[PDB]
Amino acid sequence: MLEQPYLDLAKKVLDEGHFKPDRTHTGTYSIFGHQMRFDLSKGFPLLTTKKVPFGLIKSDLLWFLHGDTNIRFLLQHRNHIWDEWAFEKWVKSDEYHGPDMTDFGHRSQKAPEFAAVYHEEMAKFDDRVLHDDAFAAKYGDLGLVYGSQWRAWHTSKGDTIDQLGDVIEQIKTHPYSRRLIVSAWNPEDVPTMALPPCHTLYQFYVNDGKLSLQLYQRSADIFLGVPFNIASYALLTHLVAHECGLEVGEFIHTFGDAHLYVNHLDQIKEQLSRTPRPAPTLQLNPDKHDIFDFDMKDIKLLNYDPYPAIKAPVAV
Amino acid sequence: MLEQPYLDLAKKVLDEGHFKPDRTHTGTYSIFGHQMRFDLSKGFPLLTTKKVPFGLIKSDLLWFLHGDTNIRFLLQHRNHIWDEWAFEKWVKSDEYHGPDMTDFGHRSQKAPEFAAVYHEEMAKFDDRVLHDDAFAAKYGDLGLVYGSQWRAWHTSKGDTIDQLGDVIEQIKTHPYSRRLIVSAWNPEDVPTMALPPCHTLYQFYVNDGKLSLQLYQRSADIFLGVPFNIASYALLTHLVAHECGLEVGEFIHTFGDAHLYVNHLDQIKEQLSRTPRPAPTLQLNPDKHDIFDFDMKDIKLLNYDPYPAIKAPVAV
Ligand SMILES: O=c1ccn([C@H]2C[C@H](O)[C@@H](COP(=O)(O)O)O2)c(=O)[nH]1
Ligand SMILES: O=c1ccn([C@H]2C[C@H](O)[C@@H](COP(=O)(O)O)O2)c(=O)[nH]1
Repeated sequence: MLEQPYLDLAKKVLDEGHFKPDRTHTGTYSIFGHQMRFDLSKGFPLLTTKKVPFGLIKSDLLWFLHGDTNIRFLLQHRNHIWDEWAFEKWVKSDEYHGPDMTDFGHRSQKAPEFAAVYHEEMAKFDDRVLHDDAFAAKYGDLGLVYGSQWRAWHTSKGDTIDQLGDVIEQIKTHPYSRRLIVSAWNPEDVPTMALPPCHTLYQFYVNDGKLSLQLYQRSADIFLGVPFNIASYALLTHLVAHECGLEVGEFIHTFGDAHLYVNHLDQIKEQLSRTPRPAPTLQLNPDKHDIFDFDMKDIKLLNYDPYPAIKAPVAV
Repeated sequence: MLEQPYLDLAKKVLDEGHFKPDRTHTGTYSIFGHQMRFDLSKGFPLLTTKKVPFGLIKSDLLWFLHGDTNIRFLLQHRNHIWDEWAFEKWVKSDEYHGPDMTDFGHRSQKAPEFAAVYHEEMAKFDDRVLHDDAFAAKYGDLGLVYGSQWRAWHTSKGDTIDQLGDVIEQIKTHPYSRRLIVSAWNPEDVPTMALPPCHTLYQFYVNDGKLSLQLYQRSADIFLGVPFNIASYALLTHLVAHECGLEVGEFIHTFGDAHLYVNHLDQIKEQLSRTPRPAPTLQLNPDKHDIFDFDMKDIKLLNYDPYPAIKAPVAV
């Protein structure tokens, strides 16, 4: 069924993860080196065994495809994956005139009063952001995130390159290139960096009329992180093909450190008792074409029937 | 036996390679997406079924480890993998005052007189290079190759970063980082580039006392190219560990386009009738330690017993 390589990747960490400690002094059961693949013409690998919400992956990926490094598009779009790292800057910079909040994040889902106050100090931030444009401009621009990694690779000769888009022209004009790669690792910057990016690299390959893509993820959270990343790069692979008049083929997902967090071995075991239901389909509306012009109405999903959702402490 | 994942990767392309055309209008039987691994503590995966020469991998890798972009070290070292791309520049630039040579490469192993003349026009180049230092400086410096990709990532703020070395300090000081990655893809430059590099990215990971490394190769030649690349990154993995007082673990080799060239399906079939003999061992001399200080005497191999060598037309 399309998501069996996933439960199968979860199994195996449990069963041969050696403990790795990590940045956030929680635990990881870990493996290194895993590649798995999904045939995107049999369905769409949004998991059926654990609800994952696709409106959230859609606003999210699309932000990247527009060049955008600003959370306004996101809040407008009811999205907040990204919320907390702009907040982070705010809550320091001279204007944070208010209260506790510095740290939030932990003292939040393990205490004190921080649950409430803080969620409000965030919201207020988010409401100033969604209108006070001078603010939005200086505290909601995350600067270096996938959208400008992909479309404005700051050169060394004062300019911006549009890797992804550049790459999409090589697909049209010579689709058999062994080198369609978009990178999102900049060695100048990962020192000064907040989360240096996961999906380090990707490559497309066309053959027999089908596009395929391979992702390399330097670090992966089997419970919380991977459910959603498999869907960002499958949607990207559907997206790039419908623009080049290409028929879809498969997504391959490689992983350096793949790991399960210690506070997740119960919750994982819960989905593991489940049975895959048939995977949904996608419909990507035919008329429109500059992929940079897709907008959330243009990507619709059919027949998604998942098992109810599971909860996790974020561990970090 | 240690190299069975290799014959096994060769098999499978033959048997499910769909034809891909390529830059050099020869053919490829191709697959996309393959990951394979080698446990570096059972032996050293220098193939036993096809002689591969390790003095050539040694001078070669070591050049990279010194920062070096100059062929002098190589010619001194009897190496010439690299020869022909500096030649390439020579044979144009105003001073090429002499003859035919422009193209060489094809009219060479398929005609005319080009076999001889040209091999001499190369040598002469190589003898001017190995003494006339002003020349060596301007026609034997390849500029952007692994040695400066890894140790002088030209920043955008006029300077040089030493990725590899930088990364080797994070191994000592926090060996459990999910992010020890050295990249060798620069989006500014792959436009203006000769062979944009293959081994796009690599990552280390230590755990239980062992270092491991994963390579991502955007493009791979199963007959001619991979035999030697598996040995560059295994030697690197032995090299980085003996410097951090680390015990070795395994090498993983991922591949975007893995392919077999059409002029290679006989020669491949030849090794395929063979049987692996026990894989050799390495000895990396104990006293010395700045890995940047290893020199070819310091890395010795034990008991290498291979099947005689096989010939290939280079196809490109
Ligand atoms: O898109 C994402 C973002 C983060 N993570 C996970 C990976 C690690 O578990 C953690 C990042 O920690 P480092 O890998 O940066 O050390 O968050 C993912 O799985 N996918
Ligand atoms: O270290 C190397 C260098 C080159 N190649 C092969 C890969 C391709 O067959 C060809 C390069 O062609 P492109 O991938 O650049 O198109 O040479 C390798 O296998 N390993």
